[PDB]
Formats: sequence, C-alpha cells, structure tokens
Amino acid sequence: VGQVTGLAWTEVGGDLLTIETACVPGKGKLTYTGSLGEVMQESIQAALTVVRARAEKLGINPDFYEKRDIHVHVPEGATPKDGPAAGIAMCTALVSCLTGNPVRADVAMTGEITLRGQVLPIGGLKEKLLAAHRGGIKTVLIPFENKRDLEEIPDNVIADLDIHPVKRIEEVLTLALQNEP
Amino acid sequence: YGRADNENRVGQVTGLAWTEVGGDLLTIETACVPGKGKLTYTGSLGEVMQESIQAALTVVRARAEKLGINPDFYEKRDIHVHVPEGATPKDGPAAGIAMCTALVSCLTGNPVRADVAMTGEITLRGQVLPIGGLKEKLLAAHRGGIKTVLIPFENKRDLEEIPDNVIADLDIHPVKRIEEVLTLALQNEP
Amino acid sequence: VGQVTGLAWTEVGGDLLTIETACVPGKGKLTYTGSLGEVMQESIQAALTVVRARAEKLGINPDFYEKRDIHVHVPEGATPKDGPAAGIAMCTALVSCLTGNPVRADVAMTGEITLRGQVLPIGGLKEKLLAAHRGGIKTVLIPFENKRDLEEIPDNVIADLDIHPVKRIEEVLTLALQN
Amino acid sequence: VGQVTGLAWTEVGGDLLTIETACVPGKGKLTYTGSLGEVMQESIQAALTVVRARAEKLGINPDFYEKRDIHVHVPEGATPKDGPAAGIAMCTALVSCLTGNPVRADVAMTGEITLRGQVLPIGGLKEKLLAAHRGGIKTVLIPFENKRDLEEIPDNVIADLDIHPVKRIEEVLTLALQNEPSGMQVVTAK
Amino acid sequence: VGQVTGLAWTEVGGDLLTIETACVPGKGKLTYTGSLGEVMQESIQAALTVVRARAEKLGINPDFYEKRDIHVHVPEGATPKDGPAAGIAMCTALVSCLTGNPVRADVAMTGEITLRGQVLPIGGLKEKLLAAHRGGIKTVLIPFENKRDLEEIPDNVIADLDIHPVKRIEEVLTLALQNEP
Amino acid sequence: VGQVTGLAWTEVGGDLLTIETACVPGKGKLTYTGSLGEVMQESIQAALTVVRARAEKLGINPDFYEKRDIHVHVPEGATPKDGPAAGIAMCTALVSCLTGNPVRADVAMTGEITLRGQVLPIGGLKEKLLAAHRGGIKTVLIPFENKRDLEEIPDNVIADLDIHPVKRIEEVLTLALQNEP
Repeated sequence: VGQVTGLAWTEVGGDLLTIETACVPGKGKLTYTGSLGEVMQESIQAALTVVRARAEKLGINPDFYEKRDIHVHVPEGATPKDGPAAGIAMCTALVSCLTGNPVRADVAMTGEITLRGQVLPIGGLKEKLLAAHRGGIKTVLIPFENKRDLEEIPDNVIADLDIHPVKRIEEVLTLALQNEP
Repeated sequence: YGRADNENRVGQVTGLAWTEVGGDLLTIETACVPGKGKLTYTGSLGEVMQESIQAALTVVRARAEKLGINPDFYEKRDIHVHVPEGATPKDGPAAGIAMCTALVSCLTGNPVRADVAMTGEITLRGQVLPIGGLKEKLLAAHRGGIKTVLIPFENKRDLEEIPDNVIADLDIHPVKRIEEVLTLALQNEP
Repeated sequence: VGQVTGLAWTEVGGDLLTIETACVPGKGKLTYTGSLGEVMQESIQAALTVVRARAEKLGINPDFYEKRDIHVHVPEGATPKDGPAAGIAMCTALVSCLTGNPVRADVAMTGEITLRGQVLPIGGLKEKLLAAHRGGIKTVLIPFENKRDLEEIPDNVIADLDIHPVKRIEEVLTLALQN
Repeated sequence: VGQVTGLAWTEVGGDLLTIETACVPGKGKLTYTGSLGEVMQESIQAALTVVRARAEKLGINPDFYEKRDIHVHVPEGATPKDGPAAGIAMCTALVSCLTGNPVRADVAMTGEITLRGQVLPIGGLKEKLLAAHRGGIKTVLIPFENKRDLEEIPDNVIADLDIHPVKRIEEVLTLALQNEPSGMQVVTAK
Repeated sequence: VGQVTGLAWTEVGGDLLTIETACVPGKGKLTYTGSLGEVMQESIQAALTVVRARAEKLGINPDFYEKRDIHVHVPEGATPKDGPAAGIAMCTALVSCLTGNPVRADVAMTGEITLRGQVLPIGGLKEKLLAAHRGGIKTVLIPFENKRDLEEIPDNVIADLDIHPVKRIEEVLTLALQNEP
Repeated sequence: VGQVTGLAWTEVGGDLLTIETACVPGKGKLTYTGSLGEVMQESIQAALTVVRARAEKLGINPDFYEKRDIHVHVPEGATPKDGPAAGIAMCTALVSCLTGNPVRADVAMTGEITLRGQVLPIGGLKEKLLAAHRGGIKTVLIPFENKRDLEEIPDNVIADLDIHPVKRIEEVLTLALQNEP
C-alpha cells in the first residue's frame, strides 16, 4: 500500500528504486524527498495530476487535496536519482496509498507518464531489467515502445522476468494493484 | 479508471517549438483539476517558455466570459501545464498559441482537431507574433504526418524557403490573432 | 488589456516595445514577464504604485486590487529588456487597463517614472527615437530634461515625429489616453 | 509627504538620495526598490520596525496599517545604492506617508537607525556634506557622534549648511517633518 | 524528553550527535537547524511523516500537527552535519517529544529511516562506534545489515558495547524509550 | 528592555554586540537583520523556540506569536557577524521584549544555547572578554564549560570582571533580567 518498485536512473548502485508514499492528516502540502533531481521531481507532479484528474473514478475523494498531506520519499536518501523513468511507479504508489489498494508483490515498472495517462518509452532498459532480476522481480511492466530494446537483452535475464509492454496507465493500475482500482 | 475523466480535464494540442535538439513537434498537455487557483508547469521548460505559459493563461482568463468560461473559474481549480518529453530541454515562445488553445479546449470542453499543429508567440492582446526556425518546424510537422499548420501571419515570407513538396503537402494557415487560432483548431465554434 | 508602445532598452533589435497589462479576477497578485532585467521589473512596481496611489482620481475604486490579479508582459517575450525607461508606458497601460479607456495607437513614449508621478530623463534617446521612427510612430513623448538631447537626433527623424516633452504622468495620460 | 532627501552611498554620481514612500491600500505588504543593496534593504526593515513599535505615539492605527501596502522607492532606479546611512531618512519618509505629514524640503539627513530609536554615526561625511552642498540643501542632520568629523570639512561647506547633530529618531522627526509627530500639544502658562 | 543521542556524519567525521526536538503552539510548521546538509534535512522530513502516519498507534493525537509547530535542532550550531544516519534518532526524538516518553540516557543509535519504518544500513560505522565508546555510551542501536561491519571495528571497543542490530522503528522505540509505548 | 549586550564573532573579530529585539502587532513573522551569517540566524530561531517552549512559565501568552511579529536586529547593520555565541543573548533579549522586563545594562553574556535551555561552550573567549572589559561591562555571563578557558586570559582583565559561569538559560534569565523573569 503506497510502496512500488520502480526502475529509474541512479547515480550509483541499482537502477531499482522503492517508492514510498504517505498520506497523513494535513493541509494539502506535497513533499518529495530522496535526493530527487528536477526531472524526477517533475514526474511526481505529473503523476499526482493524473491521479487528481481521475480521482472520482479511482474511488479517491476528489477533495483529498485539502485535508491530507502527501509525502513521496525514495530511499536510499543520499543516493541521487533523476530522469522520468519512475513516473508510472509514482502514479501507482499514489493511487495505492490514497485508496489503500496494495501493490502486487513481485511487480516492478519503468516508464515516463504523461498527463493524459500514456506511458512513454525510457532509456537504459538493459540495466533496468538487470536490477529487476537481481532484486528478484518476477513481473516487469515496461513502455510499449521499449520493446525494440528487448532484443539486446541476455537470454538468462528475460527468461526469468515476465515483461509486460504497456501503452497506458490503466493497464498499469490493473497489472500492479492487488484489488479492483 | 477515469481515462474519460482524464480526457475532459486535460487539453492536448500539437505545438511546434524549440527543443534542445531543434524545433520539433510537441504535445502540450494542460490539466484543469479540482484545486485553489494554483499553476504548475513542468517539462524541462526554459524560462522564456514558462513565461509563455503564464501569458497564454492570462489570455484565457481575460477572455473567459467570451469563450463561455466562468470568469471565476480559477477560484476552484488548479492548472498543470506539462510538455513531454520530460527530460528534453525546451524553450522559447513558439508554443504560446498551442498553450492558449489547450487551455480553451480543456476549460470549455471543446476538443482539439486531430491533424492540426500550430506555432506562434502569443501576446496578452491576442496577437500572434512571428517565430524563428520555421523550416525546421514545418519539416517536423511534415514528417509527423500533420496536414494543417497554423503559423503567425508575419511568417509568410519564410515559406519561400520551405521545400515545395512539404508546402504542397501542408495545409498552412497564416493567423494574425488568437480568435482565428481557436476557430481553426477546435472542433466547435468558440 | 492595456497596450502602450514604449521606448526602452533591449539587448537585441530595436528599442521599441509593447507594454501589455491585464487585470483579471483573482486574489491581488502581480505577475510580470518579458525577459525583464531587475531594473525594469522594479519600474513595473513603481508604475503600479503610482496608479494605486491615484486610484480614486483616475476613476478607479482604490480597493480594486483586492479581488483581481494583474499581469504585465513585455513582448517580444524572448528579447532581454532592462532599464527604467518603459516606466511611463507601464503607468499608462495600467491606467488604461484599470479604466478601460484605450490608448492612442499612434503614440509611443519613453521615461523613468517616480512614485510622485514625475518623469525622469533616460539614456539613448537617439536609439529609441530611431526605433519609434522605423516603427511608424507619429507622436513620441519624452522626458523634459531630455529636451537638450534632441539636438543630436537626425533632422529627418525630428521632422517625421511629433515629440512632446513631458514632466509628469498627468501630461502623459492626457496625451496618451484617447479620452 | 513621503519624500525625504538622504545622504548615503551610491555607486555613481552623488551620495545624495531622494527617498520615496507610498502608503496605498493593501493587505500590509512592504516593497523596496531602487537597486538597493542588502544592507540598505535591512536598514529599511529596521526603520519600519521603529515606526511600528511607536505607532500609538505617532498616532498610527495598527488597524489602518494592516489594510495598507507600503512601497519605498529610491530613484534613479538604475543606480546602485547601499549602506545603513539612509536609515533615519527611511524612518522619516515612512512616518510621512503613513501620517500624511510632509517633510521639510530644504532638509537632508544621514545616519544609521537602531530599533531603540538611536542614531549611530556614519562614514564618508565629507562626501555626504559635499553632496548636499551641491543640492542647495540648507539643513543637514547628522549623528551627534559625527560632530568630530565636522572639523575636517571646509568651513565654506560648513557655513552654507545648517547642521544639526542628532542623537535619536524622535529629534529627527520633529526637525524634518512639518507638523508635530509625537503626542498631543499642550499649552502651559506660568 | 525530546532528546536523542544519534551517531551521524559531521564535518570531523561520524560523531556523538544530540538530536533535539521541540513542539510548541503554531500552525503546522517545521523548522530544522544545526548547519544540516540537505540529505540530513530530508531525513528529518521522513522521520516526521513516520510519526504523523502512526500518531494514533503511538498514542499521539492524529491531528496534533494542526495547531502546533515543530523545531528539530542538532547542536552544535556551527558544526556542519549531513547524511541519513540520524533518521531513527530524529523519529525517536519526535516520538518521545510528542508523547512525553523520556529517552534512555544509556542509548545512542544510528540508522536511516524509510517511511515504512525500516532501518537501512549506514556507512562509517567504525567512526560512529568509536565515538559512542569515547562518550560513555553503554547501549548502541545499529541497523541490522550493519552487523558484518562490526568485524572491522576493534574488538576491545565492540566488547565494551551493548550493541543491538535493529530492523524496524518499533524495535528502536522499544529499546530507546524509558517506558513501554 | 529588548536590548542585550552579547559577545560573539564579527568581521573585525569576537566583539561586543548590542542585540535589539522588537515585538509589534503582527501575524507571526520573524525578521532578522544586522548582516548576520546563517549560523547566527539559526541561533535566533533556536532562542525563539526556547522562549516559545517555556512561554507560559514566563508570563507570556502562549498564543503570542500568531498575533505578533518579532524583529531581532544587531547593529551595526553593515558589520558582518556570525556564529552561535550570541544565543543566550538572543534568548534573553527575546524574553525581555516579550515580557517587559528590562535587561541590566551592565551585563554582557556569551554562550551557545540549545533547544533544551542548556548553555554550550564557545570559542575565542579571550577576545570576547577583552571586549566586555574595555566596553565597561561589570558582570559577564559565560558558559559553565568555558571556565577552563579563563586561564589563557590576562589576570588584570579577569580580576576586573564579575564572571558568572552558567549551565542553563534559567540561570541566565535570573542574573540578567531586572525583575523576576
């Protein structure tokens, strides 16, 4: 619940990230921490807007923005992270936490989100899937246009991962959340 | 999962503007969701491009009653303007009319025409100013399969330089003012 | 939306500008854009303060700003601008804007404004007036102390132009507002 | 009302300042413009605090103050100015706009202000007094601890200037303002 | 109450840090001072959200932050500090403060906190435990994954210490709080 | 009232400081001027929190802040000052102006304050004391652990001064304030 394995860029160490999101009694503030670069901070804003746009249909109270504060933290806190690859992870974690819909266990996702809910292709796919296997992720959700980059990946890697090329965020919410979103 | 709700709250217009790697097609997304009058803008946007967004929103706010929008709309709403792709640096004023069009579309629920792209600097007075790098821009729209391009009236001189087959392919409309831009690009009449 | 042709310093192109001012329903915010240097940003503040101090006399309710937002823009948006010389153009635009009393479109103006409504001299009167000339401007308002500078300006530019030297903002508004 | 001549530091031209203050309707905001360095800005914030702390005595209603905005401007706006030396001038001008008590025109002043209302010595008095001499200023207030430095100033410059060494801000206000700023005027007879 | 010895990175290396927290009347603000670097400041934010998400459980009024301000200060004022290692100490200090549950005097602690309450390993454990030894610290709490780092710290130093490898914040608070929460 | 002589570092050196505070009708803003470095700024924020924490005990209306503004100013405005050694001086000036308890003019004071009200040791004690001596200060309050530092100072200087080594801010307030706090 509000905890998603995303695959995004890091300055050092694995391109696998745990995204945590908390919704606590507040005034409507948005905090985001974890040594996050601007492009990544912007992806959180984009993902939160997607959620705000769909709130009624997502079973969220559309006026949650006023009586709750949301903190998005990505450990390890001192490791620099950046890029837009965690966007769909950001959205899923927010939907989970605002709803209480637990995220599925062995699932990771990579992909850039747009405000309309399309999933955009990302970079360094090969290194991302490598952090997926070496973190023991069974299912990896990827952007449809990144299918081109699947042919460059070792057979050992792919064989163990269940990779789902996805086009839209509604596919992501279905494949990642435990319950009906 | 609100895909429909997502559609009616996020405007979407294809713009021709400057990016780190040259003038290019951009999708300008503008969301208007429940809020308190805030404005967010994201997309690795330079400062000139951030100022064009504020200019475009001011055009809508000033003309809200005339576009069938509540003048007190901004009191109960937040607005997020996002320009993909998120890690690509973009700057400049050439997406101004696309930004204006996106806000009008979203706030009036008047969908934007498919095969239309636009380039132009907007002013608070509603006039469209000429932009630079038209060739590159039109070349992008052509390769992307756009049929109709709105350009600023004073960029007519710049069409001589465009390859003939690209000009022949494109339905190019020199516009002087925003009213023309909105009429040509939206599905309904504002 | 107020609209006044100013003559002010720019990094590229002519020293001619359009000052735009909007005043929409809001919360009392001021926004200013136009690739503005800080000196020019401060001149927008000084200009708005002049109008706000003279709200009642100008036919404006002094509590107008309570429930409205103001945006000052200076196209062309990508052109770096700076200096205090668009001060009276900004004051005029705001006055025009808050009153809905249009500005004469055949007028341009240059000058630094003070909180007391005084118009102070500016630099590069020549570059500015050449620009007003190349731009088809018929009438040009300049500061009073700038009269001694018109000697260094081309006789043909002086001949084409209707130059009115001014001391205060009330002269500017009389000459610039159509009503 | 809201116009005091100060003597402080400027990058170019004279060390003389024409300080302007407007008190227009507002929500209690303070603006300070005129290309002012940080020390000078901080000197403006100390001057306003002084006014606020003595509001009842200066007969300023805190309720009136909170429904007003204040703008301190020091033209010419493009000239860099800095230092604490305009503090008593700022405090004078601020009392002025807030009370509509105009400042005597032949009067300039130099000195650092303290929250306690005391007037601290400044530097470059020779420069400052040379400035006011060039402006036909006849009355120049200076901090009492600066009297020592009057000696090294040309007796020609001294003569033409009516110099009042001052110890507190309360003296400053009574000297440079038109009416009596603090308190009720009572008449006694022997 | 409102005070915890943490071991965290400072200019002169890992050292004995006194984390202080205050809670006073206000309107929901958060102040942090002590020449703190940004990662260390971000750790304070994560520590607070932990407490805010768990208020009722800790016996804190869920809406405590409504009419109250929080100041977290790390003396000595002039000494630059940074890193995520003081995070379980911030959280403990906040819990102590908001509950009036005194922190034990014999306990120093080091560890990165995540919003979910896990304690992540830190670096420079040697310097930190060598500082707790010189300051008369009996009991030291360290992250569970830091256990193998003990092997690089002089045995005469470790033998003198009551070392507790912890995994979750609930362990940290039980061991560190004078009373039983 | 609201004036305290403190001893701290200035660009010329550890010198004599006249610390002013003002409390006027406002909305809860703190302003601090005097060409202060950020360590000095943080000392003010800590000192104010100390006063806010102990508000009711001091006679102060605990809601005082949401209704008033505070300006702390340290002339001379153009002279750069920094560090934490004016902390207890900040705290006293703040207690002074908020309570209307005039400070004794003849007392200087130096020492880093903590959120707990404890007085921490400072540096350049000699320079600080040479100031107070030539400043005509009769009584000087110094941190308790700074007693050792008295021996690197001329005996003629120290013999002229009534030095009070303090441990806590409550000691500071009784010695420096005119009346019962």
